[PDB]
This record gives sequence, structure tokens and C-alpha cells, in this order.
Amino acid sequence: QQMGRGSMSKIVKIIGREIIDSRGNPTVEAEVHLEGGFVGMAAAPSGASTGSREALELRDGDKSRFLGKGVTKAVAAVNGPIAQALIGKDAKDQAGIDKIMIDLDGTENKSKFGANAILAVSLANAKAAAAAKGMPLYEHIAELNGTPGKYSMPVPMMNIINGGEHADNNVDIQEFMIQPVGAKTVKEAIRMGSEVFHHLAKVLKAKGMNTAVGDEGGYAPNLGSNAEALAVIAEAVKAAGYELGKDITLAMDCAASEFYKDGKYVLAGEGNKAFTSEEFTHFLEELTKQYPIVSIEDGLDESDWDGFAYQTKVLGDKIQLVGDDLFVTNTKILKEGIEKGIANSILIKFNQIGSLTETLAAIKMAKDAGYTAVISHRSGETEDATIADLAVGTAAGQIKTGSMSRSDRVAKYNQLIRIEEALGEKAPYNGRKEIKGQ
Amino acid sequence: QQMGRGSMSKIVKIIGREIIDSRGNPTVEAEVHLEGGFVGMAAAPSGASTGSREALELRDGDKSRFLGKGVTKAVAAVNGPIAQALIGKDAKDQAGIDKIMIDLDGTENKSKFGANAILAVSLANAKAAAAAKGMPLYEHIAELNGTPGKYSMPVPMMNIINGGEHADNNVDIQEFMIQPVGAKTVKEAIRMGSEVFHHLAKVLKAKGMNTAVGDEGGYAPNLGSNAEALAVIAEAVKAAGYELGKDITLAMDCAASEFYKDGKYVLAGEGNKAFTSEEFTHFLEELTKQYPIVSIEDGLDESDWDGFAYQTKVLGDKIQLVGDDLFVTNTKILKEGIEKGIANSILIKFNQIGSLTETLAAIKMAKDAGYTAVISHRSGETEDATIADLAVGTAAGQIKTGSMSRSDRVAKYNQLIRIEEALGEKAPYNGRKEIKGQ
Ligand SMILES: O=C1[C@@H](P(=O)(O)O)C[C@H](O)N1O
Ligand SMILES: O=C1[C@@H](P(=O)(O)O)C[C@H](O)N1O
Ligand SMILES: [Mg+2]
Ligand SMILES: [Mg+2]
Ligand SMILES: [Mg+2]
Ligand SMILES: [Mg+2]
Repeated sequence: QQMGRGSMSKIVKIIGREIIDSRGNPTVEAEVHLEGGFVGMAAAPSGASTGSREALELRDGDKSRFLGKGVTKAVAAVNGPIAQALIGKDAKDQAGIDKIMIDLDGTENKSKFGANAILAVSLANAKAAAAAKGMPLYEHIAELNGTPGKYSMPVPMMNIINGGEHADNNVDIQEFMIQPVGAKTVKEAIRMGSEVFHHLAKVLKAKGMNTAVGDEGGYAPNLGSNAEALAVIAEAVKAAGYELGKDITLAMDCAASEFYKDGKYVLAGEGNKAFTSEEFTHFLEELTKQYPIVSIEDGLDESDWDGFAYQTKVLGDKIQLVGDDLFVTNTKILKEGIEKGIANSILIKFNQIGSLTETLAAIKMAKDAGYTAVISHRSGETEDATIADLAVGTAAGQIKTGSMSRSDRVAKYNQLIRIEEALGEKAPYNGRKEIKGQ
Repeated sequence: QQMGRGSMSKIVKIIGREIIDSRGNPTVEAEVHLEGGFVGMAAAPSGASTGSREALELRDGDKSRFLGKGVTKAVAAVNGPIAQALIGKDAKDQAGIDKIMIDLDGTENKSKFGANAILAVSLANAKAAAAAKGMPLYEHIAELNGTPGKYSMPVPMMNIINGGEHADNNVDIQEFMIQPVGAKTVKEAIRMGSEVFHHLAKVLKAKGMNTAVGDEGGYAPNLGSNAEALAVIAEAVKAAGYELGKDITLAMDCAASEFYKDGKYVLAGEGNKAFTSEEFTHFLEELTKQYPIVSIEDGLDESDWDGFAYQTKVLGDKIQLVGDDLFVTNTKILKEGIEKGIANSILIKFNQIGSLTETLAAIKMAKDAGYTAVISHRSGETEDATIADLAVGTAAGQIKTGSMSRSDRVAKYNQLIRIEEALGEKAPYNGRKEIKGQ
């Protein structure tokens, strides 16, 4: 007899704009407005060590604005043709909305409008549709995911010591992370992260080392080896009153594609030694023997599938092996990885593929195969906390959203705290059990 | 005959919670919910080099949580006594809401509930009431301020090189900043900042200096003197293709309190040389003749009032002299400063005094005496962008909200971008003429 406003979920307006990300580079933000007055707003993140098979960002390449990194053309895609194609459509139909943008762009890698333009609209849409349905984003996402009412709070892998490309040290491994698997709630996990992070600063200050931070809020001190990184962390964990290996485990992102040349892995700060696939795998195995490293990400080059089959054979029963640049959140690639015994986990980055619908498809493929899914940030982030709702709504079980500093990271932890406060034990923090091989 | 929901502006619930700030320390967030369904949310920032006379930030001191920096007591204050005193009150009456909290705390420095508790609610209340009136925060702020429909976009001062206490170098001056006075819009100002910040990273790398960032997203490289901080900024400005003095002026925060002992200013990075108050003023003066430094903040110790009078005589006709620790956003102190010819500008930090109403009284006192007001962040921030709305809605003319990295900073620039998009020339960017002494 009376039609409520929630039923008026047709798109009446889409606005795009150029804003600034956490590294000072432009990004695209979109607003999606519905007939009933609901609005969602979202922005695209941006990677610094991008896989070669990622969907493509659209930048302007004008050297007189933002050193060629403007996104005014992606913004005009949002305001002109994306807007045109979606006005009149039901935001609640996420898949239909995404399919429209994908077909209109027409390219394999979203190179006409940019995966940045398309993703920002895909996420803003989902938020507008959640508002129209009278629910928080995490709840809407679970329904779009095919898993209505099923939540978990994820176990975070928190970056605290950095190496590799553009880190003034002899550390080759791009990220060393702590995971507070002994916490009972995500709120306690976050407190634990914070305590270790502040104790690490004290440790590094006592060694004379630098405590300024990188892109992800963690430290990049002048260390002498990949091993010294694991030791300062061990020292910080103990000063915080926690036990390495039962309260807190360790995870790594090697970003090994960055040090792979002419078929060998070159460890620039490890006497500059060169390694085969098989040898770099054994170098990693030994590290997991000396330290409670339970997860290793991109331990070989994104094209070294023979090498990944062997790493999975050696380490996979015991260690989570996370493909990032390996799978680029792409179902066509993940599929083949699964069929070939390649890795046992996937890092989920929605701007690697460019839409929410295809991101949920990757999570689903992974879970169907017994692979774990770790929801992730990019180096370039914004104040947007969408990956927190996403992690909870897909019950992914793990998240990777930075150190315990910079609001580009901390906003996601804050949102995890608001969501857990609301769900309580309807969103269990499962701890060590989430991690492939425990 | 029918009442809108907007008229149901009575408070029905206030929730407080403990979240995390951009340094990894706890802070207070509050939600104010009104009968008509309107909700506002805000969080208190936190200083790192606080004035002696700031209102009190209440922390817990429990070593078992966050190294003693929990805010559960301030949170309990929000949830219990503050909520009980505000339920049933009209959120549109900001002065009346704040008065209730102030009278109920009962202390001069808000040391019973914490200025962090009271501020979070004061801001949250204002946001909820903005929504209840059907308007953006900046517009509501202008109406609260007694200046309805009067707006400007602030000229930002952007902190790109760091020294002082939280900086691992021999630069004594806490902050070196650029101001893009030559810009025509804030959007362009922001673009200029980003470009200069990226060119600075290249300049610093070519000198083999570290390009990681401190709390405010600026660089803290190992420079030999205070003057060398100015010189590398001028390389970066030129390498970005801008003209120092015309497109971009310079500003500084001395935080000179931090290096005052036994009545002298000791510059650890001009080889421990001790300066009388007047010689330090001469030191500053000499920098302003070498570089187009147009603003100097906290150039003497907060209690060195005779020094400040002197500094005002020497510098105040040509240079903006900003009291931060000197005035602590406190009308009692600022009044006395106005009376004594002390400074000509005030840094406005709402958590130094504890309420929006008292903040607006500080801005008004400044402007009534011809002093400029610069709305400011603290080192410890969140994803909250309230100071952008506050700057525009009071037409303050200036903002200090950090470097062009970290979303604890960039969120504020982004919100300035959204506001300028909505207002256009209803919110002029006035450029250099905002700065006291031009
Ligand atoms: O490889 C990476 C970088 P990127 O910016 O996403 O490339 C940061 C992220 O933690 N991760 O897994
Ligand atoms: O003195 C200060 C520090 P604080 O954290 O607020 O003390 C950072 C800010 O720019 N300002 O003016
Ligand atoms: Mg990468
Ligand atoms: Mg990675
Ligand atoms: Mg200070
Ligand atoms: Mg200051």
C-alpha cells in the first residue's frame, strides 16, 4: 500500500572527482546518488609494486600536473560515459552495475576508463545500495557475497619493518609483519599491534636507528640483513610482554618479482648473492625454521610457476603461501594456479581487477579450493575503510592493512573496532586457525 | 500541521569508544544520535608537544594497556555522566550543549572528564545538528559563528621539513612549511604542495638523505643547520618550476619552549650556542632576510612574555607571529596578549580548550583585534576532517594541516577540495593577503 524510500534505489547521479591519496598522488573518488536520497562515496587505492597482469589505472601523463599522475581523464569517464550508462539502474543489483561498466569499457584490463574509475563507482554503488537496504556495508557485502549473516573479524598481518625497493637498507624482503593470533577479539589484536609497534620504536632508538615511517606506517631502519629484521621484531615483541610464536606469529611479503633478473633471485643486501628458484625457496625454508614465520607472500616471481609448484611442495603443508602479483585478484589466473598446485592463499585487492563483483568471485574461487583469502591495502590509500567491511562481510579471516600508524592504515583498524563492537561474537576472531597450515 | 524529522533535534543517545590515532595511540570518539534519526561522529586529536596551559587530555596510566595511554576513563565519561546530562537537550543549541558539559566537569582545565571526552561530543553534536538542519557542517558552523553564508578557502601552510624533539637530526626549529600563496583556488594550492613535496623527495635522495616521514607526513633528513632546511626547500620549490616569494612563501614553527632552559635558547644544531631571548629574535630575523619567511610560530618559550613583546616590536610589522603554546586557543590568555602587544596571530586547536563554542570565541576575539587565526591539526590525528569545515565556515583564512602525505593530513585537503567544488567563488581563495603583515 505504501512504497518506502528504500525501494527507490535507482541511480539519479554519479559524480567523480580528483582527490589526493596517502602518498600525495591524485586518485579518483566517486559519489553514487539514488532516487530515494541515498549516497555512497568511495575512492580507488593505488599500488607501488604493481603486478604486470593488474588491471590498468588511467592517469593523464601530463608533466605539468602532479608529475604526470593526474586522474582528470578517469574522472571525466566517471562523470560522462559511466554516469550516462548507469542513470536509471538499480544500485542493489551490484553484478548488473559492474557488468555494465565492464562491457562499456570493452577492454580486458579496463584501459579505456581506467580500473580506478570503474572501481570507485563499483564501491560507491555498493555503499549507496547498503544505505537503501538499511544496513551497514559489511551486511550488504555478505548478501552480495552469497553468504548472508556470516561474519568474522579478521586476523591482521601488520607491517612493521620494511625492506626492498626504496628502503635505505640492505633488506631485500619488502615487508615483515606481525600477526596477533593470541588475541581473543580484533580490538585486543589491535592493542597488541600498537604496543609492539611502540616497543619497536624504543628498540630502534636504542640502536641509533631511524624511526620515521614509510608508506604503510612501518619502519625502514638501516639494517644489515634480512635476519636482523626478524631479530629486532623478536626483541620488540618480548619487550611488549608477548611471546613470539604463541601470542604473535610472523609473515612476510618478499615481492620477489622486484629482485628477479635473468632467471635468478638477486639479494642486493645479502652479499649480492644470486639464487635459483629452488635455492631461494630453501633460503625461505630456513628462515621459517629459525623463526615462527607462518606466511610468505610472493616468495618467487609472478611468472615463475615451475618455481611456485616446488615452493608449494616444500613449504605448503606448513606455511601459508600467498599469491599477490601471482594472481592479481583475477579468477582466470587463480583458476589455473589452483589446477597446478600453485600457492595456498591469495591477496585480495579490488583495484587489481577493478570491480567489487569480480573481487567477490576471486574470494569465492579461493574458498571453494580451500585457499585462504587475505583482504588487502595498496601502498597508496585513502581515508576510505571499505576493505574492513569487505573482510568482515566475506568472513575472509585475515587482513593486511598496514602498521599501527598513519590514518590511511589506522582508519581500517578503527572501522574493525566499530564493526566488532556492533557484532560481538556474531563476528568471531578465530586467531591462528585462519592461517593456512595451522 | 506536519513537523519534519529535522525538528526532532533532541539528543537520544551518546556513545563513546576508544579508537586509534595516526601515531597508534588511543583516542576518544563519540556519536551523538538525535530523535529524528540524525547522527554525528567525531574524534579528539592529540598533541605531541603540548603547552603547559592546554586543557587536560585524560589518559588512563594503566601500563598493561597501550603503555599507559588508554582513554577508557574519558570514554566512560562520555557514556555515563555526559550522556546523562545531554539526553533530551536540543543539539542545535551548540553553546547550551557545551555549557552543560563545561559546568558538569566543573574544573578550569576539564580535568574531571578530559578535554578529549568533552571535545569529541561537542564536535559530534555539531555534526548531528548540521544533519538535522539539512546542511553541511561548514554551513552550520558559519551559522554558529554568527557569520551565516560567509566562507573562504584557507591558504594552507604545509609542513615539509622537520626538526625539534620528534626528529633524528640537528635542526632545532620544529617545522618548516610552504604556503602556496600564488594559487587561485585551494585545489591548485594543494596541487602545488604535492608537486613541491615530490620534488623535495628527489632533491633529498640525490643528496643521499632519508625520505621516510614523521607524524605530519613531512621529511626529517639529517641536515647540518636550520638554514639548510630552508635551502633544500628552495631547491625543491625551483625544481618544481615555482618562484620562491611569489608563488610560494615560507612559514615556521619554532616550538621554542622545547629548547629553552635556564632562561636561554639553546640551539643544539648551531653547535649548542646559547641565545638570550633578544639574540634568538635576531637569529630569526636574519633567516627572514635570507628567505621569504612570512610567518613564525612559537618563536619564544610560552612564558617568555617580555621576549614576545620584544619579538613583536622587531618582527610584527612585516611577519605574522603566531601564538600556539603561547595562547592555547584560550580567550583568557589571548586577551591578555592582545592587551600587551604580544604576537599578531593565533593557532586554533579545538582540543587545547575543549569545546567548539570556546574555539569560536577564540577565533572571534582574534579577528576583533586584527589578529589572524590559523586553524590547525595536532601531531596525533584521525580520519576526521572537521578542521576543514571549521576553517571554511569561520572564513579563518589559513589552515595548518600537514604535509601532502598521510591520510591523517590529506583527508583534510580532500575535504577542502569537496567544499571548494560545492561553493566555488562563494568561498574565495584569497592568497597572500590573508597573512598578517603583507
Ligand atoms: O605488494 C604490496 C604493496 P603494493 O603497493 O600493493 O604493490 C603494498 C602491499 O602491502 N603489497 O602486498
Ligand atoms: O606544535 C605543534 C605540534 P602539536 O602536536 O600540536 O604540539 C604539531 C602542530 O603542527 N603544532 O603546531
Ligand atoms: Mg606490490
Ligand atoms: Mg605484496
Ligand atoms: Mg606543540
Ligand atoms: Mg605549534
